[PDB]
Amino acid sequence: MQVNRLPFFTNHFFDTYLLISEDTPVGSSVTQLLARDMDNDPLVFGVSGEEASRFFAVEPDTGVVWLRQPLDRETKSEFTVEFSVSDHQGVITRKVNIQVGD
Ligand SMILES: [Ca+2]
Repeated sequence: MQVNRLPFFTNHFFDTYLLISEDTPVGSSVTQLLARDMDNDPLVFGVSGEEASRFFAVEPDTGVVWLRQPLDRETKSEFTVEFSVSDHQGVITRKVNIQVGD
């Protein structure tokens, strides 16, 4: 039988929230996704969801996440975004609460 463990995220924000200032410029990195694969398998990171993907771009290899559009606490003060990590055998997708700060 095949021998594989799926990756898991290690960012603490997955258990709290990710704070991003509403004055964060478009193009800014807002975090870097971190994960461990116990087999040391190469990992790819992603974002899923139509809205999430319009607002946030993920570097598949490094896990850096950039803001694609302006934030505005007035229009939307919070997002629930799903981030993913895969070893090509399986994928973990986790929700994170993104708080837009004033
Ligand atoms: Ca693995």
